[PDB]
Amino acid sequence: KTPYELARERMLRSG
Amino acid sequence: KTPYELARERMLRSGLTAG
Amino acid sequence: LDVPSSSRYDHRIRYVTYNPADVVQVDTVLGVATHIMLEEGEQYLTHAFGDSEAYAFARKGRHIFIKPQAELANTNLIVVTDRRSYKFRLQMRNDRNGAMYELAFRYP
Amino acid sequence: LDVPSSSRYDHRIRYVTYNPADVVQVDTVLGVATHIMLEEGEQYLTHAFGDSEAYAFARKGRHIFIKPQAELANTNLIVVTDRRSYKFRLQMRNDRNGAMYELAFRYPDTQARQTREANARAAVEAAFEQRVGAYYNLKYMMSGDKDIAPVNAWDDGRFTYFKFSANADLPSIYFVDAEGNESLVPRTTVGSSNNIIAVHKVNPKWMIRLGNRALAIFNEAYDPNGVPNDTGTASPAVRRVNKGGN
Amino acid sequence: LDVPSSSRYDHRIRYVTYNPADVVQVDTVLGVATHIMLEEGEQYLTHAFGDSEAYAFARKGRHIFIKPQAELANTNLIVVTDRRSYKFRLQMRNDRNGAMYELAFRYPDTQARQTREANARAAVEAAFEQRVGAYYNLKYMMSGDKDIAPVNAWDDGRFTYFKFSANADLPSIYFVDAEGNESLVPRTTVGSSNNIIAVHKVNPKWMIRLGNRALAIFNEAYDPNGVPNDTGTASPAVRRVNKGGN
Repeated sequence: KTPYELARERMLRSG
Repeated sequence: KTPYELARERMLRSGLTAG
Repeated sequence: LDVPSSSRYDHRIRYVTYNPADVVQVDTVLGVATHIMLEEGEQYLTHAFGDSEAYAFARKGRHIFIKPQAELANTNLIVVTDRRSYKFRLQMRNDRNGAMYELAFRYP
Repeated sequence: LDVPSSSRYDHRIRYVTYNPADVVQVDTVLGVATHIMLEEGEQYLTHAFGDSEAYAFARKGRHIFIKPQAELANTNLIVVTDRRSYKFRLQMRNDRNGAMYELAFRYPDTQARQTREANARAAVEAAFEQRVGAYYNLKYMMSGDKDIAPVNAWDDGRFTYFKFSANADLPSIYFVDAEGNESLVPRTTVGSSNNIIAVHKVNPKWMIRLGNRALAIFNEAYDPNGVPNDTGTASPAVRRVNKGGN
Repeated sequence: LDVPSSSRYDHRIRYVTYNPADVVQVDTVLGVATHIMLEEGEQYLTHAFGDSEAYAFARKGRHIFIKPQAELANTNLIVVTDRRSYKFRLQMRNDRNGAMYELAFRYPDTQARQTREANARAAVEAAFEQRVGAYYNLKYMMSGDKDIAPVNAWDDGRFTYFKFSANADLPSIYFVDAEGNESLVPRTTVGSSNNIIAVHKVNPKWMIRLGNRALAIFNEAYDPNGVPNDTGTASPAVRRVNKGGN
């Protein structure tokens, strides 16, 4: 899970 | 499950208003 | 399909004239919120996404914010108020460039 | 099968006229919500699908939103109002192209009713301001306290007009009957500067009072007959009709 | 994209004019908070992030604080208020140099709005004080207690003006009718030093009273006709128009 992938996950999850 | 298939499942599942 | 036209100081702010017979194409990138700005004295009645899960919706008075919450989030947003009904063709742009921070309406 | 007509700007918004004896065909795709537009003031009673779970139904007053929710959603949606029954043939398009964002209904009879009343209003206003076919009586005398006098008194056979100057207080005007008794009479104030008191009667004699000063106005050409009011308004070019029916 | 300009003392305090057609670039380094304030008396309404979880938000009143909470926090912020809507572009800076401790705005749009209303007020006041085409009556006489007398009396056809000196008390002025009875007439006090009482009527006789002293003032050039008030205001160059319609 590369940090950019985690950044995309955070972008999709947050409100 | 390719992303397009999951997208279609999401489209079918969705309601009109969230909440 | 009225694509909104940007301001001359930045492209992140677009403007569009209202038309009850035409949709507004909305270009959304990942990780931005779109401030859709309604007319004064207008009371919100009901909105209906193409997918409630593909976008996040927030409304305070006549302010509207939408934000993609899932991949391939290509839907349509129809918000209906007392005076008129708005139409947006939400289309997610994968390159994360050329967003639209604010959509501002014009009325003939 | 009444195929809706796409708008000249975009093909997504389509307009078709209501017909009781036909069903409207809709071409819906996945993931788009169709805005069904109802007439103002209707009453949603119920609705009915041939397959409930195929589509998602949300309503708020006169605003119906429908989206597909299941594969191969080929069914119908019947919505009944207080005044008519709406019939849809929900056919699910397969390519996700050419959706129907809105389906606006055109109603012929309501178009005709709403357009005629504006013409009637404009014609009625023009006919009040027309003001022709009137004879003016100017044979008016006065005697009493001249400091409360009008500068002009006349009548058109329906109302009597007393014109007062700019610097004059507007007095109170009373109806004098055959025995000399005074009684109230309705008045309206007209003119560009509210300088005319129009009373709603023609009489042989009038009494003008302001404070402790009294003035008598005499109609020296009193026509007992006058012009009959067959129209129900102040002018012969406008007619008062019984809307209430009942 | 508005890049703010740093103060000449330290690079951590930056300034930019507000512009409702351009976003402000904010560069946030990890581990510091960028203090943001709004113009005095501005009602904070709502805010929206690109990533609610990447940044923090602390606000009390008009003071707004943010801070990065996650790696790679590259989003925006739209703070909407009652008069405007600040659009930011937050770009987390990797090398932790050139931080911002405070963002400050200088607001020219509020001044541009405040100045227009002054222009409109000045226009209407100019229309009112453009008095032109006026005729003045000076044929006034007096008898009685000359110790309460005006130094000047005149009328312009619509109002009557009594001018009193600086050392004189302003008395009460009454309307005298043809029988000799007094009655209240409204007045406004005008002039640079409030030395003129302007009554809102033209009359042949007036009564002035202060204590147990009475002065009678006679209009020797009384014009019953006057100038009619077609416009609804005190000048013929300003019109009172119906706003409520209805």
